[PDB]
Amino acid sequence: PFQQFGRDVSDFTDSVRDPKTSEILDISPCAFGGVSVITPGTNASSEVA
Amino acid sequence: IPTNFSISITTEVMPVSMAKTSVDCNMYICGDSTECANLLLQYGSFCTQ
Repeated sequence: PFQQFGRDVSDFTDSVRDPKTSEILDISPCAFGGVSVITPGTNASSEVA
Repeated sequence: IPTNFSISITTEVMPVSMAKTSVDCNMYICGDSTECANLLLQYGSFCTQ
């Protein structure tokens, strides 16, 4: 009841009560990463995934 | 000269693989500041190498 926001083990904001009402949760981390390109070979074809 | 045998079974543990870690420097470096990327791109391929 006295805790508004809460961090994680990595010291990052994870969730916080809605400051207005409804006493609900909050954001979650978005999607990211390293996009890779798969090519069977330019000598054979030109496909890409 | 020995007269009797003793069949024994020993164990041996050897690692062959480790944790396949992948750290994205887009989120580690310049977490959420949009102006931080302008200075991060000034360095070069430190996020690629």
